[PDB]
Amino acid sequence: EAGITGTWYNQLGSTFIVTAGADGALTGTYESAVGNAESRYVLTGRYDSAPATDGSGTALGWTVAWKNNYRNAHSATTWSGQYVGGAEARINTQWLLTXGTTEANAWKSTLVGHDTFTKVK
Amino acid sequence: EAGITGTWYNQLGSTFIVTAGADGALTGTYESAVGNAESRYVLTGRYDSAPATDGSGTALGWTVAWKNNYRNAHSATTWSGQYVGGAEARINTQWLLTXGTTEANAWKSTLVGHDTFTKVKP
Ligand SMILES: O=C(O)CCCC[C@@H]1SC[C@@H]2NC(=O)N[C@@H]21
Ligand SMILES: O=C(O)CCCC[C@@H]1SC[C@@H]2NC(=O)N[C@@H]21
Repeated sequence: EAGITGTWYNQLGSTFIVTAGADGALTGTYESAVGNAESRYVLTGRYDSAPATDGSGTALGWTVAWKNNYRNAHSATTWSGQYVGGAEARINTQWLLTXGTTEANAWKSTLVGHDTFTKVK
Repeated sequence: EAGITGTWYNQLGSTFIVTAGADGALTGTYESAVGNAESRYVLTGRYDSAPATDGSGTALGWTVAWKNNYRNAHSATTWSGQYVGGAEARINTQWLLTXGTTEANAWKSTLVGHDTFTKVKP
């Protein structure tokens, strides 16, 4: 899926590089502009490979665990969202970032936010 | 890693079958007991393959897009959470289910909830 496949940036200046496979897979790398992160992290996810043709977005999501060969934040973010095609293509998401915690600190394990991604072209 | 790998069930009786690669990959299938869903769906995700040394949980997350050979709900769920090992291992998660919508209806595109998984068969 050519629509989704490519390089994307969000409002924070973070970079998402993705390939959308015919079987519904998302694969690529994510670089965050912020937080306890440096360089590129592996991402994996899924997308609706037979969307409605109806002026609806394409549902998708992906996960980054924030461990690479440079740093380990002991945390993972999932972005859940939809892809909106056309000339000014966007991925509108909400996200959940969970950090590994003790049982006593589990109530404060999870941040929530929203990122909007613009495709670079 | 052996602890996350296995067959889990949540409070709804959904079945989450997963394998944790040495490297950080999660790969498996998900069968939901509820919603616009039947049979198994492909899932992939990631987890911290070197968790902290202080008895913290293991951060992890995965996605399912709700299309398989039977059905397509035009929606995707991501679970974000942590694995907590020991005697009664648990994966405690919060999730976001986004349905494809018009931009008009984008405000009402995303459900949020919370699932807890154990390896006890319903
Ligand atoms: O600090 C961490 O634990 C890891 C980096 C987190 C960066 C987050 S993920 C959601 C939000 N979107 C971004 O592009 N960066 C932040
Ligand atoms: O109805 C849909 O669009 C697809 C199925 C959604 C099932 C959800 S995912 C979150 C929650 N946890 C489950 O095990 N089932 C529901």
